[PDB]
Amino acid sequence: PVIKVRENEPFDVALRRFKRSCEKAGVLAEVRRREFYEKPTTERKRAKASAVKRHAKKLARENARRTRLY
Amino acid sequence: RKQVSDGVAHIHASFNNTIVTITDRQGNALGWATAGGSGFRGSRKSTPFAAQVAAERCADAVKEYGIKNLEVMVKGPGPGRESTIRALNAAGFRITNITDVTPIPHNGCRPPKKRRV
Amino acid sequence: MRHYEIVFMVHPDQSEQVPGMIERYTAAITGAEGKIHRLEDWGRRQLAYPINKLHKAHYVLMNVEAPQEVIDELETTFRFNDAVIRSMVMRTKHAVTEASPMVK
Amino acid sequence: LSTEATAKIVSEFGRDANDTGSTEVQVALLTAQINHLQGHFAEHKKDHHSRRGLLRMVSQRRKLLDYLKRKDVARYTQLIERLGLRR
Amino acid sequence: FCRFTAEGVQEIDYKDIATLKNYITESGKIVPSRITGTRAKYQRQLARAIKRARYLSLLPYTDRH
Amino acid sequence: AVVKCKPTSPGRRHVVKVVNPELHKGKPFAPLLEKNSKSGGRNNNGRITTRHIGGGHKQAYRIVDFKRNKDGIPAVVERLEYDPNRSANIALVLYKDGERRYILAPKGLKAGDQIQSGVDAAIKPGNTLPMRNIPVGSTVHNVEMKPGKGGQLARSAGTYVQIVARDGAYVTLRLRSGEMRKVEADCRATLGEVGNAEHMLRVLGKAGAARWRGVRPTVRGTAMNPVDHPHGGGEGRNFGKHPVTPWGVQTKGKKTRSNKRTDKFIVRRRS
RNA sequence: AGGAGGUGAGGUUUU
RNA sequence: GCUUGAGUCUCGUAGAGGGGGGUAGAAUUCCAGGUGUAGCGGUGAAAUGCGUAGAGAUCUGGAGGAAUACCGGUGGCGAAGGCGGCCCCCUGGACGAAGACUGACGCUCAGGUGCGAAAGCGUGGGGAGCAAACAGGAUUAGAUACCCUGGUAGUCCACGCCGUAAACGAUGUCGACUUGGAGGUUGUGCCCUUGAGGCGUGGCUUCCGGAGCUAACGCGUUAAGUCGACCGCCUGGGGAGUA
Ligand SMILES: [Mg+2]
Ligand SMILES: [Mg+2]
Ligand SMILES: [Mg+2]
Ligand SMILES: [Mg+2]
Ligand SMILES: [Mg+2]
Ligand SMILES: [Mg+2]
Ligand SMILES: [Mg+2]
Ligand SMILES: [Mg+2]
Ligand SMILES: [Mg+2]
Ligand SMILES: [Mg+2]
Ligand SMILES: [Mg+2]
Ligand SMILES: [Mg+2]
Ligand SMILES: [Mg+2]
Ligand SMILES: [Mg+2]
Ligand SMILES: [Mg+2]
Ligand SMILES: [Mg+2]
Ligand SMILES: [Mg+2]
Ligand SMILES: [Mg+2]
Ligand SMILES: [Mg+2]
Ligand SMILES: [Mg+2]
Ligand SMILES: [Mg+2]
Ligand SMILES: [Mg+2]
Ligand SMILES: [Mg+2]
Ligand SMILES: [Mg+2]
Ligand SMILES: [Mg+2]
Ligand SMILES: [Mg+2]
Ligand SMILES: [Mg+2]
Ligand SMILES: [Mg+2]
Ligand SMILES: [Mg+2]
Repeated sequence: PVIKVRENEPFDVALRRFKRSCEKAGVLAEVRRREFYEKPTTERKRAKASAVKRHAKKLARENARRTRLY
Repeated sequence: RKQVSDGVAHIHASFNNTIVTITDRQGNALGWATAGGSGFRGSRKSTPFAAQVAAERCADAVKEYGIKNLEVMVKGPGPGRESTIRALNAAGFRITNITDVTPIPHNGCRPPKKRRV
Repeated sequence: MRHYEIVFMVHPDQSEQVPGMIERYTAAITGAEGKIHRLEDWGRRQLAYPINKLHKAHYVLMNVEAPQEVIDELETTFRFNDAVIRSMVMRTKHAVTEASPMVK
Repeated sequence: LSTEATAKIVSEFGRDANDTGSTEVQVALLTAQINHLQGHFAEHKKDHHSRRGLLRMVSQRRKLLDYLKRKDVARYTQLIERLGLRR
Repeated sequence: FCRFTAEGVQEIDYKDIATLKNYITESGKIVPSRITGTRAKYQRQLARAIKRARYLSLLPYTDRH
Repeated sequence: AVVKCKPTSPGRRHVVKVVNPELHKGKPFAPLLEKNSKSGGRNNNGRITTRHIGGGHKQAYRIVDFKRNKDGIPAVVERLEYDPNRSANIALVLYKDGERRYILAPKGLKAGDQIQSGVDAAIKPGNTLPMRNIPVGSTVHNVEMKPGKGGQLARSAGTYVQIVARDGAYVTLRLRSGEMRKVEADCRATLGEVGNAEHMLRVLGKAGAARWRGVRPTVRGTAMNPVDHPHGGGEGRNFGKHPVTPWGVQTKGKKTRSNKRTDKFIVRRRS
């Protein structure tokens, strides 16, 4: 993420662009993952749990719009 | 005592400390500072305020070299990642480049086990 | 026979012997009764990442209909030669003679 | 197996060189494949994933030979004599 | 919103840097198919060609070097 | 090739042999044969200098070309033979002109293979050429410390030396003991490892197989008397002193190297 | 409403 | 005697399928050096530990081991176990449209044979990181644990041995039938493809649910529904999968 400032470019804009580029690249997530060791056992369980939670939440959000509460 | 204008600021941050090193472009370090050495110790050195105080102290230590334009190379997931750069900018330096050099291996070596707190 | 594609890099300082390398390789292929369907020299171009403390190298691409043994022999020759930095060979399903998208 | 080799085996063992489904043709093809893989399994001794296919071919050839022996012994004897088999 | 399906291409060549730079990012990584709308059949070939290009130094691995 | 024997009698239960069917079951080359008489550890003064040496079996010295100075002329291997004078085996090699010689047998060598010496030779096992043309990272044997003197390094049954670096006129090596050394780049070195790499798996099973090679029994110091050895003395078993060789020098960890003209060549000591 | 980054007495028994 | 089961061949498809041999990069570690000084690291807080013998920080060069960040997705392959950088050689299997051929050659299987996660054993190497055992520092009434500092066997390679797992879909194999809806992946047949479009036909796979079944949970065209063939297993909990 090589961020180079331009002529007459402010500092806050450059800092925010650098932060956004780092967040899009996703290095904090990688370093937090590599701080500990995740077993293949755990990785598969976490991935499956996240996928099923995502599918269930999207289905609930889509199907909860057909009934009112007021 | 040597005069160099184009400088580099290496930042080594972590969850417990933050070290700032002012050097030249060839790697020869000119000055350094750390939050743990800058008064704060224990849980007070993990705050970004300690990181900015260390950055200010490092700037005051390297001011003798006469550095005007500075680039920044940050490495480490720490809260001081922004505070150090803000302090460097407020210290009158000119930030000409910002880069992240955080090492992320390609699944090379096994990391240490997980903590069961 | 079996279609192969070979792309190999060479040092910029040894860019005056690329024709000799090509002549020797095609002579060996013709002696082995192979066929050449495409031959290009991309030139002394820049690299993406430095290799052995340099930034420019000259690339050569060649599509061959050579048999199996001569491909391994050419691999050994490339490995022994210090002028060539690296080489990649790939078994292609069908020979192609359309110009490379970078010869332009 | 090579298409040319399969065509040669079909021409040698079949009648019209196009049936390519007779018991003798199938047994000859399986035997040729087994004999070609003999040299492959004499070096790669840790290739059970491909040795299972060889075992399947052996079982298929044994079943075909049993069917041929039960139907027409005269053809079975000639086939085993030509292929060099023992049973 | 795929593009190779519309183009009706059969294979992918690692020498098309002009289009590999679009599918790779500034950091040098390959973007997922969910951002570009790409089909998996062509995404696998794209990754296989990008790896060979990185080996041949046509494309970089990261922005560090 | 490694075969265990049957326990038909006490003395074969733990015997393991290395049987090589590719050797020559015949007689060696008489023009290359010569006499080699045993001494028994005694020098010109007749006193024992190296202990545990004496007896054994009568042997003959098969001369072997350690220089490989027949540059340019190719040659063909004929047969492998067993050499009692060294752990490894020998290969008989006939040149195109008609000269026959004995060379050390590499790992990948058989009766009928072709070898070629000289600088112009190709990179295949058994070939000899100066290290200036040998690439980096290769494994060699019969390494020469000085050009033209003859191979001295990695002459055992299964040893090899890696070529790690080559700066100027010197080449950096990694020996079988893990030590690094600088050698003149003009020194020739045979390519590949050596043949009998399974020689270390052999065991003897009895004192007879050890005395057949000329190794006399070894007596420990504790069983001796204080006059004979410093460890002697004691009503029972007593070793209340630091281990020491019979001539006063300590052996457990004490260095015995006092050479200063080769420290320039030595880069890193073995660990 | 979607995606990404963390995140809890540090321990403290029996009836 | 027959082709509808099964099987064979011509043409292609995708796949971390298996074995062997090479190569590339990121990163950790160590070594030799250059700049430079009082701390580094770690915890809830500390300490042991590493440091003025110049550490930690930053740059260059080199040494060697292991695994291949993104892509990567309840995505793919394999009988299961299980398989992820790239290239070469050998090889197994599955599927798809057209065709050609044998004419039940079919299913299951006691015993038997083979494969068989990780850990463990022997022989010979290698050993970067992590880490049982082990030592120290902490917490605690005590802590032979949870935390931290180091670290051996091991983890890796080659040949063999053991043949055990929550080896799980807690669901034996093959076959025929019975309303559906959302997708994913991999092929093919057509229609102005008239730009990523519409229709139909196959294989595998994810989820929700109808009749029906079930003690209920739930299964539900990939059944735990409607039926046939074969094999294996259970007959109260402990003792014990032990003597
Ligand atoms: Mg830790
Ligand atoms: Mg004589
Ligand atoms: Mg003598
Ligand atoms: Mg002795
Ligand atoms: Mg002797
Ligand atoms: Mg002894
Ligand atoms: Mg006396
Ligand atoms: Mg004495
Ligand atoms: Mg007495
Ligand atoms: Mg006593
Ligand atoms: Mg005593
Ligand atoms: Mg009590
Ligand atoms: Mg594979
Ligand atoms: Mg295949
Ligand atoms: Mg059984
Ligand atoms: Mg194991
Ligand atoms: Mg072991
Ligand atoms: Mg520990
Ligand atoms: Mg303790
Ligand atoms: Mg069991
Ligand atoms: Mg499961
Ligand atoms: Mg069970
Ligand atoms: Mg069965
Ligand atoms: Mg069924
Ligand atoms: Mg499957
Ligand atoms: Mg359901
Ligand atoms: Mg039931
Ligand atoms: Mg009972
Ligand atoms: Mg028992």
